[PDB]
Amino acid sequence: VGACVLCNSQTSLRCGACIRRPFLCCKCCYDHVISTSHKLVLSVNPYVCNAPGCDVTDVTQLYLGGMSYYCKSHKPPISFPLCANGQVFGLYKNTCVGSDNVTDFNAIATCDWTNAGDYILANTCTERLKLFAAETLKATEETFKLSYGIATVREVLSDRELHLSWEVGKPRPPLNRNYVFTGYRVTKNSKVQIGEYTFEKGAVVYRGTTTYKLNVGDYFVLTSHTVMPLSAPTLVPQEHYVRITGLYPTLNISDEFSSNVANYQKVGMQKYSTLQGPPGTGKSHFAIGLALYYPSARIVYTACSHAAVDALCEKALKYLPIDKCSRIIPAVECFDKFKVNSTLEQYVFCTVNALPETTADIVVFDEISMATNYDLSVVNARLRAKHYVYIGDPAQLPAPRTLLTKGTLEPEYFNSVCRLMKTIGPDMFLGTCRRCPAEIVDTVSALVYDNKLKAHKDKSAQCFKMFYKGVITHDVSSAINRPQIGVVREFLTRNPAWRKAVFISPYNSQNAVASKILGLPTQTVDSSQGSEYDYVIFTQTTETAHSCNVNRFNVAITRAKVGILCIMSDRDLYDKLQFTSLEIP
Ligand SMILES: [Zn+2]
Ligand SMILES: [Zn+2]
Ligand SMILES: [Zn+2]
Repeated sequence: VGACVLCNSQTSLRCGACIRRPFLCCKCCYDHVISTSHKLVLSVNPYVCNAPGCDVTDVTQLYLGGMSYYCKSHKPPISFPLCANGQVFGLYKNTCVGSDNVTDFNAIATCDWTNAGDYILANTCTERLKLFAAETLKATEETFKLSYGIATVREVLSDRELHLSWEVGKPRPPLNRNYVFTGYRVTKNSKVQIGEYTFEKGAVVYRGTTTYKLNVGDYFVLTSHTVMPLSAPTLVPQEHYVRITGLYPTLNISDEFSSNVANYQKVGMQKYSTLQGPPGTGKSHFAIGLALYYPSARIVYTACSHAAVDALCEKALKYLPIDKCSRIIPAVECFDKFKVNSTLEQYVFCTVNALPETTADIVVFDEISMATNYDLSVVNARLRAKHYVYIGDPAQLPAPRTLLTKGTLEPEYFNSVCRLMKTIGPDMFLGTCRRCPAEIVDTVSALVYDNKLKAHKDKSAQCFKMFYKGVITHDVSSAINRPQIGVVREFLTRNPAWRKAVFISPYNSQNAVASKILGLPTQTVDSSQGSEYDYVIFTQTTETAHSCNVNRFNVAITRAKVGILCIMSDRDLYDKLQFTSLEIP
């Protein structure tokens, strides 16, 4: 028994075929079953033929006879079919409304999540259907990680490097840091965890959580976690106020935060507010400062990643009483300078999925482009606040959608919050970049921020761009462009100063070749989001939808404090770089 995800109508019927078993009222259960392949129907029992060794599970071919379900064949003299009168049989038959359309629910219940148009629906549908989609997608995502075969240690060539043997008759996952494994050791009658790991082509390169002397027989699987059903919406209902509510502003603020005094007051005058922070516009400065502006205010700082939550803690550690902070951790090595798991503490820094049920004066959700609607509904479920602030930049990278292959995902579709910022604008905007030379700012200002991003720094005169297609080899699930790494080898010799630079590319295999040949440190664009370096050497590697995505391109070039070389495959972005052009040697 539960609530029809379409009507809210009370009902005893869940679709069995749906991987998430939504409650469907007699009306909506029927409209669903007769318009799709989904025909299994669960109640206080499962609508299946109780007859001995009959296989009938379709509800359009079944009948209640006595108190037991039968198909045409086995039914007793006296029965009625489970499925007629535009309705499927179960409790609460007289309270049951229906819906004009069920089209969106069928699409969501049935889509394989490989087309972008799927995720577009999950983010424009009714809010109840945004929750059902969020679950159905996340459960599809965790199911797909099972389709992958087991990796097993066949030899230990060295430390940091291994020989893996793979389970037969199953696909092998990509070996980049978007695929985190879990290890296992072969015990008398079962198996025990031995840390989380990632792998990269060599033999394979493994970067484990802990260290060990892991030996042959030890194996690896992408550990999947049960997706709990969702209840809270992705956003609370918005309220706009005429005075600051529930918060007491400080009378003396420092000049370090004086620029955010207006925006912090806005936060006090609406239920939730959205802050776009472009690269190095000072989001965490904003987040921590809000505390000092509302000194008595209880604030729970959250993001999806440990990394994100830890950076909030690192800034907190500068400005806020340590004795007033606490980091929440469930039973990976994060920040460890705050008393651990003290929920009643004034400032609580915690990932989404480890949040405790609790209230708070303000909730700050950071790095909001990386959040799914699923995370969005967890935060609303776990934290009842007077005020919610969503901080991020819908021009930076979303969560990877492992299943997605047909179409690109536009920022207005990353989650409900980024939909808002792209369709009615963001409530607040950090509009001065402190990090990058002006050439890089001028470029992303135009590219993705409507000429509203302003450069604190001057031109560096150290931002260069080369058009060089080079040669694109492909391996198992990445790209390589050695001639582009070639160009950069040649550049470093004439420009030795740039031997301090980080190497950034949209591919881990490009990154691996580049480390061997240049011995620069490497980040993929995805792994660089959040970090800053003085000098950056970016090889686009390909002209793919991946390598040309304007959000990835935006994060790639905004890592530089001083100077950047961009070796470019794409004429389009090449032509949009406000950088000094260089000929090819
Ligand atoms: Zn219904
Ligand atoms: Zn279904
Ligand atoms: Zn039967």
